[PDB]
Amino acid sequence: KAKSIDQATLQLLDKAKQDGVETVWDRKADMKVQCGFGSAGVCCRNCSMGPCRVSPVPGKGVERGICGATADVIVSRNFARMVAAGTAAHSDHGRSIALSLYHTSKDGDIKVKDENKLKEVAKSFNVETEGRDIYDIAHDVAKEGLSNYGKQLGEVTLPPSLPEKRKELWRKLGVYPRAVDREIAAVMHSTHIGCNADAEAMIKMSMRCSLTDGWMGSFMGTEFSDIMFGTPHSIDTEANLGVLEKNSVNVVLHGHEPLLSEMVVEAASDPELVELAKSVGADGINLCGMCCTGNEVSMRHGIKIAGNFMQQELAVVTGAVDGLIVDVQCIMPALAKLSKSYHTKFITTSPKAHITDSIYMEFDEENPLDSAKKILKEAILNFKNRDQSKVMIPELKCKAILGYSVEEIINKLDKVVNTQIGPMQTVKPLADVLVSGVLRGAAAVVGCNNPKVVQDSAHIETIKGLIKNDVIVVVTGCAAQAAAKYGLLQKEAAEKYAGPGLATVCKLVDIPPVLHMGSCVDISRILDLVGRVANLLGVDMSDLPVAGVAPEWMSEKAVAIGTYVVTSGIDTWLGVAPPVTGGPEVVDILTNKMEDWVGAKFFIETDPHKAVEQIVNRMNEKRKKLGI
Amino acid sequence: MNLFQTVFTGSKQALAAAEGIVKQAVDEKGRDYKVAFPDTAYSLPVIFAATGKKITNVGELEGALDIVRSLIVEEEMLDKLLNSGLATAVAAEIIEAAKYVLSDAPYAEPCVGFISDPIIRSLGVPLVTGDIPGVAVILGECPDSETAAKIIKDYQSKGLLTCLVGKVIDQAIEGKVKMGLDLRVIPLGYDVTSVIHVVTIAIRAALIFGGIKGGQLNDILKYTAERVPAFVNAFGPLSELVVSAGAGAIALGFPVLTDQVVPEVPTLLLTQKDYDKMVKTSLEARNIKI
Ligand code: SF4
Repeated sequence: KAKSIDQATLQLLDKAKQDGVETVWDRKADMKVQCGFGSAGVCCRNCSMGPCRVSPVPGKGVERGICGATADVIVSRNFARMVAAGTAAHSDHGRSIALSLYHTSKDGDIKVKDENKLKEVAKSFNVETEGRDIYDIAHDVAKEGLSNYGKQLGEVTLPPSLPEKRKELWRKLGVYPRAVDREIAAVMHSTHIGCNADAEAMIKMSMRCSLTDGWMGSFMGTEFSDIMFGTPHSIDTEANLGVLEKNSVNVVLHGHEPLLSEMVVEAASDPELVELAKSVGADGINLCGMCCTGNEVSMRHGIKIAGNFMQQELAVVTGAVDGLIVDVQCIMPALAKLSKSYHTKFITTSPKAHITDSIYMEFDEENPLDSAKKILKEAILNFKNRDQSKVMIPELKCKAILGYSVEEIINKLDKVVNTQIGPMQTVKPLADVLVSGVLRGAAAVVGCNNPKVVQDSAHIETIKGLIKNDVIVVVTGCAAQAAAKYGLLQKEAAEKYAGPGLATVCKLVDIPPVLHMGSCVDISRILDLVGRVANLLGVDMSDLPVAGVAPEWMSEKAVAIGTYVVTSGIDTWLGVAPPVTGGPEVVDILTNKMEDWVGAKFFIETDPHKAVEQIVNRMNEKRKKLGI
Repeated sequence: MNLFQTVFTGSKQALAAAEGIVKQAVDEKGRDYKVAFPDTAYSLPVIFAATGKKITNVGELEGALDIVRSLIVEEEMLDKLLNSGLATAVAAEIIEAAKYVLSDAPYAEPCVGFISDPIIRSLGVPLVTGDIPGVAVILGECPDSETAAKIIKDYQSKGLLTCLVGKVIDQAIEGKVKMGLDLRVIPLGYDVTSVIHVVTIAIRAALIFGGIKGGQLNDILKYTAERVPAFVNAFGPLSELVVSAGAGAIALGFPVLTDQVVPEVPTLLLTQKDYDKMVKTSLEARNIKI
């Protein structure tokens, strides 16, 4: 099987073979046939009476663990713990953002750059704004956001875009969210030996936990990031490994937390550091981003995107990365080993993510700019250790357009609003094109890479099929970066891949057929958008012809995302089977009974063409239900 | 019934009416009997633009229903909707041709029916010059004669060439609107199919001024969209046939504005209840400068 559809990826894999270094593909091959029990989710290790493995085939072999737990119980608890872990990752990201908001000041390193956005958020949090200092408002907003994480009395605060009907449905179902850390703790408590042994209740607890990710953690992280670093607008950038410069210092930012990458971008324009880069013999400083931190700095500043998850190692294989600065999440620990074969400084900066044999330079949030300058100076000084004979940068990079926040999308939609009719600054043109049938629907393509799928193949095939069927596509994360590398994030792509209705819409609004809405936490934006559409049409989000796809997901964060997208009322297709096939009841809940609960359900489909067909059929049947 | 289904239903009704009237013409006059429009050089302009074929006898008119049949594909995608609008336009043209071959004088005053080529050439000079900054196709009935007269005279005072289809003709007559080719208020006919008589004005504008040869349908549609500043104001309740004819106008690149609640399409299908702002809304939608 081919390892990737990306030619630059293939060239660097040949180079890695020539250099005698191992990749994620090599380790996947070394793992050989993976354990069937773990793959089906019928293995349990929740107590030291175990490990227990029960048969993935009902009626045969061992039926219960030592405590008496069935295959359905073991599967449901394993799934719930994946959701809890994903929720924890996203919530910790949002908590750091809220703490940064709490420390903003007029003369400090972290300021308020979008005051209108802050005032609207303050309105959503019942924070007074009129005749008040902007930083007093910011601190009050940060306090309310922080209380969302750990309040023990009262109800949490949810964005106004969430329909009232969806909230009432959640309350009736028993999944209405509480404080984020409280829900994570509840899931961890109920999976403990001898607690919850009922699959339906376990799945409902996991949905309840995932809601605190989708609508509170990721949402607050995104909106506070907009407040502090600016709301994204349409902006040009370049993507894929070709963005590395042979004659410049190459600094690659990998990870998820945006404050460090924002401070690194600011430090790169420091005159002393630019002079130092010139003095070490480089033309300048070339900042490139990877994964979600790359998505953030690219959405807000046009920083070039070096690559997505399964390309991180190959970035080092070029031999041109002088510094690789990482914060947390989706940072392959093998990088520490791999950087030994090159001059690259692999720099960890977060106390949450220590990696053995990496260079640890703790990013100081109290003095973010000075700390970022010190880290960047280490990366620049490493340019003297470059071995130019080992350098091979593929001449493969692609132009991309991104920055499509909800605000930017609304601004673009204002173009097709007749001034004599109005209203302006709404999602009404999008609702109109969806209701009329010019657009069949909207689909979110999100998720990681996975060695189980030819890298980027499923993302590209799913996106092309959807836009060919007049389904407008919004992309986040590594899927968005796969689209960027391929060339879908271009206005020209409208006439090259889209169907007639979507091509007309793209021409009228002057947008690409695929809209890059940011990082994984920025999936909250997608929720926001859908909610607005629903609130404009007076229906629940489960009545709309919308869907989400995770063609190549790998992370626990992806599991939590799919869970809260389904719980919000949006059908979700998974291109990689989650470890639930061992529990028939869990499969039936996720793919059949969930529709009775929340009006949406999971679809497991490993063939992208079949997934596109199923998405189109499901959207059409929801349209016929809605009468459009 | 959604927009696509409404357009498909309208196109099927137009096809049924065309089949009935063609059967009547075949029964009364014979398949060798001549089929023509008064003083034109492009036979039936819509069929000539779509295929290049000139319809000369009744048998060929009966064979032209296959064009309407092939232009109706009931799949909910935008291209099929535009093709279905074009099917309605072809069916309306066939109905008008059958009217002309059945009756010696199908239209009486003030209705003018078909517009001859010399009138098109006369209007071409002020069209490109800018003395005619647009073509207002008014179809249906306004709630009052006063509002219809007000809108029509507002268009007239701005130099636009306004064409009238339906009961709006009677409302304008009650409103003391002075009509004629020099007064730029042209009543086409009381039936919806009479709207084709302004559609052929645009089509022949591509045939005469644009120089596009017959059968180059995409070139004709591009020319009408980028050169002919026409728009539709549909007043009063809209049947499926009216919506299908509006889909044809959209296929020609002409935006359709109405006072009725319809599934809106930005820049193409717009609802404007306020009759005091309909003229400005249409001028903005068609990008017309006075
Ligand atoms: S919780 Fe039950 S099934 Fe799991 S390891 Fe312990 S005894 Fe075995």
